[PDB]
Amino acid sequence: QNAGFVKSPMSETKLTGDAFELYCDVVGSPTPEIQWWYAEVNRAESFRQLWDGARKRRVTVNTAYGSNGVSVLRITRLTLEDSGTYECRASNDPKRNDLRQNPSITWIRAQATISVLQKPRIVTSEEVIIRESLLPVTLQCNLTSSSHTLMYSYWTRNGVELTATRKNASNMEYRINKPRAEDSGEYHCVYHFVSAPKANATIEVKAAPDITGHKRSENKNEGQDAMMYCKSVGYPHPEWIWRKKENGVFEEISNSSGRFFITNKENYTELSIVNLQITEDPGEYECNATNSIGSASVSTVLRVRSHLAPLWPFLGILAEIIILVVIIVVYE
Amino acid sequence: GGEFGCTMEELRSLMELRGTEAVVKIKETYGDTEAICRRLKTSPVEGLPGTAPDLEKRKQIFGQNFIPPKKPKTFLQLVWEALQDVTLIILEIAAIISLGLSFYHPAGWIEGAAILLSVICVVLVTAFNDWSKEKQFRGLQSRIEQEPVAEIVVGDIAQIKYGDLLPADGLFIQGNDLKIDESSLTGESDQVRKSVDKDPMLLSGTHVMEGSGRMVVTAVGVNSQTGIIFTLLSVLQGKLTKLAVQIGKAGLVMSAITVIILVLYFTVDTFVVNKKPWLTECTPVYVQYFVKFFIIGVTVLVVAVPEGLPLAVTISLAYSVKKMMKDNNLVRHLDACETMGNATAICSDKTGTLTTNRMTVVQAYVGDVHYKEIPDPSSINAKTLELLVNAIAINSAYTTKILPPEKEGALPRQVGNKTECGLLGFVLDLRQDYEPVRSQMPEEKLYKVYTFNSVRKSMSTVIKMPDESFRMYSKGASEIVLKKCCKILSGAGEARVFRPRDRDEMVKKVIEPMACDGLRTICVAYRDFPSSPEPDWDNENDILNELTCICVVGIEDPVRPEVPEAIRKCQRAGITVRMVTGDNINTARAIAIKCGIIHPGEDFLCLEGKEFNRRIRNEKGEIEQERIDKIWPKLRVLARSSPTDKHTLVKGIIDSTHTEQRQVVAVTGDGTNDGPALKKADVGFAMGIAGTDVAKEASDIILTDDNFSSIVKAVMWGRNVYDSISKFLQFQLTVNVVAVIVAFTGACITQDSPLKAVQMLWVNLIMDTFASLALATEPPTETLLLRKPYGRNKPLISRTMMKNILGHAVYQLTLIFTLLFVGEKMFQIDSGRNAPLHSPPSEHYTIIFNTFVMMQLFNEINARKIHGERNVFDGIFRNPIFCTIVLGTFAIQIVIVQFGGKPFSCSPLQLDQWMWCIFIGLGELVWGQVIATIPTSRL
Ligand SMILES: *[C@@H]1O[C@H](CO)[C@@H](O)[C@H](O)[C@H]1NC(C)=O
Ligand SMILES: *[C@@H]1O[C@H](CO)[C@@H](O)[C@H](O)[C@H]1NC(C)=O
Ligand SMILES: *[C@@H]1O[C@H](CO)[C@@H](O)[C@H](O)[C@H]1NC(C)=O
Ligand SMILES: *[C@@H]1O[C@H](CO)[C@@H](O)[C@H](O)[C@H]1NC(C)=O
Ligand SMILES: *[C@@H]1O[C@H](CO)[C@@H](O)[C@H](O)[C@H]1NC(C)=O
Ligand SMILES: *[C@@H]1O[C@H](CO)[C@@H](O)[C@H](O)[C@H]1NC(C)=O
Ligand SMILES: [Ca+2]
Repeated sequence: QNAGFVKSPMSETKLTGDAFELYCDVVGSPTPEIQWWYAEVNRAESFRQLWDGARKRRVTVNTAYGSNGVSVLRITRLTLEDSGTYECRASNDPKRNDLRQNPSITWIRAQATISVLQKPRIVTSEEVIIRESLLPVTLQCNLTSSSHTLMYSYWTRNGVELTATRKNASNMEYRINKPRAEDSGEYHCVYHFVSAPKANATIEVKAAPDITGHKRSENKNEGQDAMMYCKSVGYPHPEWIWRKKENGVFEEISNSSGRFFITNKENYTELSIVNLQITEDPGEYECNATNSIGSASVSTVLRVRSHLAPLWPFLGILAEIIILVVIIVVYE
Repeated sequence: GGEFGCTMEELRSLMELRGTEAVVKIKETYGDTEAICRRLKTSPVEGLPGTAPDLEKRKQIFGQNFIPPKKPKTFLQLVWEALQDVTLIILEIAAIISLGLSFYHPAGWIEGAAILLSVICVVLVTAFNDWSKEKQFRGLQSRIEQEPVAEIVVGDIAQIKYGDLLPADGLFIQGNDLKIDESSLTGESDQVRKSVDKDPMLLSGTHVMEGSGRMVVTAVGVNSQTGIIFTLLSVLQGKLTKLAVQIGKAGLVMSAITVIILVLYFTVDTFVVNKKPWLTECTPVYVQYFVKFFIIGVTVLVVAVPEGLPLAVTISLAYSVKKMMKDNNLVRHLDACETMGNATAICSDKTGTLTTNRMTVVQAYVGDVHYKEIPDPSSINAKTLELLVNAIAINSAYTTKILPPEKEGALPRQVGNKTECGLLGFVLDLRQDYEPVRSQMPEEKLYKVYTFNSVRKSMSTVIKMPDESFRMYSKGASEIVLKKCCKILSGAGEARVFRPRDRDEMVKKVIEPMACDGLRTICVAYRDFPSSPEPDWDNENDILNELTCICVVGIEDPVRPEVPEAIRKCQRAGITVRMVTGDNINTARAIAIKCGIIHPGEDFLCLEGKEFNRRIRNEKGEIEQERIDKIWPKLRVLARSSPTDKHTLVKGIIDSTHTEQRQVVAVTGDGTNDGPALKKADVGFAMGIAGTDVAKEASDIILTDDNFSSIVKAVMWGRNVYDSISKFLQFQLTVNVVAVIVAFTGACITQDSPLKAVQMLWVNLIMDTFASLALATEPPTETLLLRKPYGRNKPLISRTMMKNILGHAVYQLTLIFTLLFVGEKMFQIDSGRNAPLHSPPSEHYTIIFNTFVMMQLFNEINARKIHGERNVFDGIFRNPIFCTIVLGTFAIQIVIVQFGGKPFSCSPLQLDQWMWCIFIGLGELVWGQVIATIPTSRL
């Protein structure tokens, strides 16, 4: 069939100090030797052959020979010299190897233009360690070099946009009046532009781990599951380690019988036991959480209930009934 | 007018004018009484024969007989008036303030709803209870109909009907010596005669005793002047109110102390030690703390208030009267029901109470020969037998004719004249029938009619024998007419002349021993007169003396078989019973000895009445109240006594101060003259089927069977009421001493009551609304008749109720305190002490609440025996309300502990803890068994 475009890459309007890719995919019949034609931005008449390795490996072309001609261009270290037009052409001429011929060979037009504007530069405030001090903390970031009409900006924490952080704000400020460990996290100031990719940058706020919630105690009948957990907040997120009290000191716990399940996440540490035995399982456990700053701890106590519990009070009731009826009949 | 010439208003205005002013109306306007009948479309002979179709045509003015007098009671109104009690307004005020705080809390509201129950469940029980009791009283008093044969008959003319309050009015048509009593009508006890023309008018509200005449009915209803007159218009309660007020006062003091301690401790902890400056956003937490403390104080007050004590008395009394309506005792005044429990003496009557009144003749002295047994028809000479039969038949009235016992084999019907049935029976006892000769004898020369004079008391018949031989016959008291005799029949039909030698010890040997046997002796008299000429029936001097005695018969009415046991049981219960007969002293002593009242060989006082009058009256003829005080405590039998003397006797007993304990007396009476006698006693018993309405209306208890044993059945119930209240009281006090001393002490240490507010309201609901219904309706046992009467001077809280209360409060306190302090280690469960505000309900503060409620439930059973009994389950199956209440409470307890959750601050419990709670509950009963092993005298 005739050369018809399948996936035509869009024109690139990228910036300096970046890297992007162009993806051309055309069905060939017969499949032609897929190469690329380069032209200046101001003149598309140029048809210079494009081969990987030129310009000190700043552009790489990879082509797959098969049923469908697929070509991928990777451009790195974008500068003002990377602006130009790239074309991928498919030829259906069976005698394509006769290169010494007229340019009347079958060709297609799939040009795409690439332009490069200035890279954005953001200067951000230094890293802050939240202590128990009550002084408010201000995070600052300044868009010192934008070549492009800014649309808006906002703060984000852990990928969540903070409320009421969207104004013009060519330089943007966020203040924490009462900084706590629950505030600490990976903050970002994302800059949304009209026709330019967003710039995010990073200000991490670190704090010692705090244990938010946990089960004060756990009780289960023997031969049954048991689940324990310890949420926490802080940043950067801490390492976890469980432990068990024994003979007055803390000691590491071992899988041993293969009944313990320890599931860890960013917060949260679920410890699960199966088929409890009153012999050794009852006691107290502890969920230590250690971060780069400090370590927080809290304890839980677990008791297992023997299945022969109701038997003793039943004997008590029978004893009471016997000692009552005996006295009543002896009275008469 | 037209078809009704004489309107109802005209006759009403005629009746309004009375006395001499009425004379002109009597003689003029409506002519005479026959003219009044002609205007009434009636006749002087028959009037209206009671034909139903003639109704609404002759008078058409008999609207109604005012059967429903007022009946101004409506259910909402009874609810409203019951709602006005002080305790109920206290609970309502508490609900209002609790809900008002809860709305301004920034669950919670639940408080109000819960306490609202303790209102509704009180106001609906008492109101409908009172309405039902009123309906019962209407249902039993309206059945009192004394007929004068219908409930209401108008336009008729009737003869005298003495012994009955006159329901109608109108001047008497014709008659003489008409005498009516207007004692309570106009305040004048003096009897006033009814003149033929001066004052012939008769009015309702008057009790007729004796007289003669005939009257016409001119009354309809309230339109009568008597209705117009009226249309113009408890020592236990005092002590219970005193106790209720004192308990409420103590509860108020305790609530004040608790709230003060709590707020003081909280503020001192928060500011003196912590030293936190107050901040504008810190007010609401302090608001929440203060609100919580105040709700705690309110509920501690509401628990301690006895809002169920008023209900117990009404429930007990309204159950007791209904059960008494089935025990041959009808009650019309609620005081008597409880008063009769303390009765310490009873004064009764021989006839109608201690005797069946089935009098028969047993012994007979005939033909100078004595027969103790029933005489044979041929044992005596036939001549004397036929002579006496003819004499007694011609002597007897025609009207008296044996109507076979109306039901027969169930209830006898000895016609009219009581003794006459005995004499008629003796006729058939001699194999001679009375009716043959009764019909045989015509109206002879009927001088007979001696009118049964008051002094003579002789039924006399003077007529000619079929052979035209005039003779006079007399039936009277043997001893008053014995000396009025000149001849006596013999065994061979000979009239042996009665001589003073015959009037000697022979007659006394004949009669007196039978009187000591208990037999009243009546003789037979007849004086002969010449056939020609006829005796002068004007010359009545010789006709009433020197007769001939045929025979003397001893006639007697046996004592009822059930009275000796009843009077023995009464003498066991400290109630001494006297006797006021009004008959011969010897006969009364004879019957009393075999009735068990008086035993031989012991010093006792029996008087004939004359010497009683001599001793009671002083020289001037008055009452000194001193000489009597040495007579009554040993007096048992008072014979030949007028009804006026019974009043003086009861006054002397009831007002005496010689004894330390006031004598509460209950005197029976059925005659027309005993009004003051019943009224001045503490409770008056009136006989139902054998009593005049004058006695019945001025009484408090009415006997249906006219039996003495029923009196005992009204002293077994009367005591029981008291016991009922007592046992209820016991239970409630225990709970108080264990609730308050827990909220005060607990909040003194842990800064929170171990039982929160909703739980305390549930405990109050049990102890103050369901305890009353469970313990107030306890049917009586027979043991209540084995203890002495109490009297007015006695504390409510007995000496054994204090022992039970303290003994069980010690156990409940020690167990709950041990639980609250070291129960996190015994059950191996998480502590709950010093919980923060808004904490989730724990599992250490549910065991305490559950053990507390279960301990109360298993102590409610132990509260039923107050005299030291050990078999606490004795008779528990005789009362279904009790078992239903206890099991319902237990089931609701389980459902609210298991499924309660946040509103009730209770968390679900496993099966191991429930059995421990019930184990402690049973331990309660075992401790109750132990505590009864301590004598109260040592303490
Ligand atoms: C802020 O306003 C300035 C001045 O018009 C403009 O240059 C810039 O792009 C705006 N930034 C926004 C709207 O985010
Ligand atoms: C950062 O931006 C703020 C807000 O406009 C400005 O005051 C400050 O001078 C800026 N800092 C730098 C280094 O540009
Ligand atoms: C901003 O973009 C960078 C691209 O490397 C990314 O790592 C970062 O997570 C982005 N910020 C947010 C808040 O997603
Ligand atoms: C213990 O062994 C079991 C079985 O493989 C496994 O599921 C469990 O995760 C192990 N324990 C830990 C702490 O990894
Ligand atoms: C950690 O805790 C927060 C607060 O509960 C929770 O919402 C969040 O999902 C957790 N975050 C991570 C990254 O696990
Ligand atoms: C948790 O583990 C760390 C490990 O370095 C230990 O030093 C620390 O004492 C533990 N935390 C607490 C609160 O004891
Ligand atoms: Ca109460």
